Amino acid sequence: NLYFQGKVLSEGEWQLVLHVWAKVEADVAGHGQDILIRLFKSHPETLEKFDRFKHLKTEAEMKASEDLKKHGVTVLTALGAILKKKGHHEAELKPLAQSHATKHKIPIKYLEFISEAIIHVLHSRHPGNFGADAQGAMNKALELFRKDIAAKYKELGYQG
Repeated sequence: NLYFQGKVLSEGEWQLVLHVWAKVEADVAGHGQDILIRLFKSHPETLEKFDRFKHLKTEAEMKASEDLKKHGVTVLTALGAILKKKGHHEAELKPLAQSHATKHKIPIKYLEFISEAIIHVLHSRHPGNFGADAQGAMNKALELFRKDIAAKYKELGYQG
């Protein structure tokens, strides 16, 4: 109801992003599993950033890992928080960039990898709310996020 002006994307575009995301969060453990599994299959190097379960090899192993399922929820709910700010996310990205550029060393290229994964799983599970316009909107939102976190990376001297 009560209007809340976002940035970069149009109100239209934000609404498309948020409507899909509501479907994601309605089954957040299931989507996070699909998305991380896709990420690890497509780009195995990323698996190393998770010490707690880099010993996983098969999909079946991935599906049974309660640590991987927990991290799927962490990443999706953090990203949902970010998207719901509709671009107003400087305070959210500060701590995220802090831990990611320092304690973890996650390069920008890897956020691109997970962006592709997110778009692939949403396209596959959501024909109703992830038509071409919703996917164009979601791509703009993730690009905005990656551009902004990269800038925070530069502020921290991290090559990125």
